[PDB]
Amino acid sequence: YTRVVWCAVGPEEQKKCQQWSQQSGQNVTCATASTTDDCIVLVLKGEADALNLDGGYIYTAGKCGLVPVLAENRKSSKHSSLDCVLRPTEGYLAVAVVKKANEGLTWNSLKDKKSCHTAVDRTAGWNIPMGLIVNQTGSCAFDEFFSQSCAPGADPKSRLCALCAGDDQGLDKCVPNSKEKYYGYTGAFRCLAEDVGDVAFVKNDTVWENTNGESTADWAKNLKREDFRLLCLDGTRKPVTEAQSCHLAVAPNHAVVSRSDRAAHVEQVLLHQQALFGKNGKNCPDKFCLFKSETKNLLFNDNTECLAKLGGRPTYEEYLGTEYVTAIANLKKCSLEACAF
Ligand SMILES: *[C@@H]1O[C@H](CO)[C@@H](O[C@@H]2O[C@H](CO)[C@@H](O[C@@H]3O[C@H](CO)[C@@H](O[C@@H]4O[C@H](CO)[C@@H](O[C@H]5O[C@H](CO)[C@@H](O[C@@H]6O[C@H](CO)[C@@H](O)[C@H](O)[C@@H]6O)[C@H](O)[C@@H]5O)[C@H](O)[C@@H]4O)[C@H](O)[C@@H]3O)[C@H](O)[C@H]2NC(C)=O)[C@H](O)[C@H]1NC(C)=O
Ligand SMILES: *[C@@H]1O[C@H](CO)[C@@H](O[C@@H]2O[C@H](CO)[C@@H](O[C@H]3O[C@H](CO[C@H]4O[C@H](CO)[C@@H](O)[C@H](O)[C@@H]4O)[C@@H](O[C@@H]4O[C@H](CO)[C@@H](O)[C@H](O)[C@@H]4O)[C@H](O)[C@@H]3O)[C@H](O)[C@H]2NC(C)=O)[C@H](O)[C@H]1NC(C)=O
Ligand SMILES: *[C@@H]1O[C@H](CO)[C@@H](O[C@@H]2O[C@H](CO)[C@@H](O)[C@H](O)[C@H]2NC(C)=O)[C@H](O)[C@H]1NC(C)=O
Ligand SMILES: OC[C@H]1O[C@H](O)[C@H](O)[C@@H](O)[C@@H]1O
Ligand SMILES: [Fe+3]
Ligand SMILES: [Zn+2]
Ligand SMILES: [Zn+2]
Repeated sequence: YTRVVWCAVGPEEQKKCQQWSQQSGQNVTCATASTTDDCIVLVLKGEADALNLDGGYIYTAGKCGLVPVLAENRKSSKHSSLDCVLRPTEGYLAVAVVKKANEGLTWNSLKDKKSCHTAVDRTAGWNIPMGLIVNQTGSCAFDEFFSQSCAPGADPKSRLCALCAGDDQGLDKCVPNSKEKYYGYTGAFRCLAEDVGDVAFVKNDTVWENTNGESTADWAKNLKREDFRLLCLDGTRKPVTEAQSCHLAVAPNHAVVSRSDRAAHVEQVLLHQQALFGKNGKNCPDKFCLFKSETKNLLFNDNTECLAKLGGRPTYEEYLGTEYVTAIANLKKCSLEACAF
């Protein structure tokens, strides 16, 4: 009945889950997979219960029957009275970021540049930006637009993996899990910060979180915001402060998914679990925090205040919204009702 097998992607996430599992008295247990796609398979098979997922993977998962349960919620300034759990989710701002010194570089001079993506099939990293780029260009040749990239999940032998580093040993080049140096929001941003790339497709929170002494991490301590710039679709360039008026799209929050025959029970264990290890949780600061991993967004983005109830008991199409659901479907014409397993 009341035991949840969570699916960790990669070895860094397995160690946070094991610790979570240590402190939960087996209320949560951990399966492990190499890539998000594999984890979705494990949950389909019933060998794992649930996992937190970027909107891009939620669309894959959805075609395969999986259902969103709870969603991540960050610090908000509208909806002050409402408790985090009952508070509506705001989404997040996909942005294209560049280095200020890289003068001249505009959304209209991206062709043949170098790019940093979070991973293939994710929202801010891949689907919005590449979606705009296929539309604007009239061609599915997205593999020929940037000269070199790090798009974790693309063919290791391809130009789309050229700029990825792999792990400390140089192994696992381009793998779509935290072992890649330039995987996910932080890695894609680092990718630009180290001047490995000309542009990084991350979200707004990422720039702020890793700049102005916020990360303390070796590669990020000396980073200042004012050395960065966003690329608007109006061909302009703005400071990281004008995010609301210079973004590519608003992205539906990452959410936990499960099989629907389990959602009721996944939902219950987790609400309890967060009362214990969440932002103001009984045993967070002292013993263990579910929502902290030191700029590494492991299992959950470090900016999650809490996971929140959904309300409108929404399906996956409704959760992602008809706007975004069309964006992906158009883009998948390039690579029409499926379940890719
Ligand atoms: C892109 O992503 C960035 C990073 O994620 C994000 O920046 C982050 O924003 C959040 C909030 O959205 C910041 O957190 C906040 O920081 C402050 C200061 O350290 C914290 O302290 C205060 O918290 C108060 C309690 O919530 C807050 O009250 C708020 O509510 C009151 C009343 O409801 C209201 O206050 C107003 O004050 C007026 C002046 O006297 C007064 O006349 C008026 O009547 C009014 O009541 C405001 O609504 C207020 O927001 C205080 O205002 C303080 O904020 C606070 O708890 C919270 O922790 C993050 O620090 C920040 N990240 C970084 C790295 O700085 C960007 O904003 C994102 N960009 C976009 C476009 O979304
Ligand atoms: C890449 O490029 C493709 C090709 O253009 C693009 O796909 C297209 O996206 C469009 C926008 O997302 C789609 O148009 C949509 O809007 C209409 C209108 O409905 C909306 O407007 C009304 C009034 O303003 C609102 O009240 C309503 O809430 C909607 O927001 C949609 O169809 C409408 O449906 C309503 C139902 O209430 C009817 O009453 C209307 O008469 C009308 O039929 C439509 O379903 C779209 O959501 C367009 O459909 C879509 N084209 C194709 C072939 O799929 C991608 O979005 C681009 N991608 C990226 C990344 O930009
Ligand atoms: C594992 O989960 C169970 C279910 O919530 C917890 O046992 C309940 O905990 C609450 C709070 O202590 C009690 O009020 C209930 O009486 C307990 N029993 C039930 C309802 O079965 C337990 O606390 C969790 N264990 C850990 C270590 O997190
Ligand atoms: O406008 C963006 C919105 O898109 C979707 O409906 C999401 O479910 C919601 O979190 C987000 O606020
Ligand atoms: Fe995302
Ligand atoms: Zn907008
Ligand atoms: Zn509905």
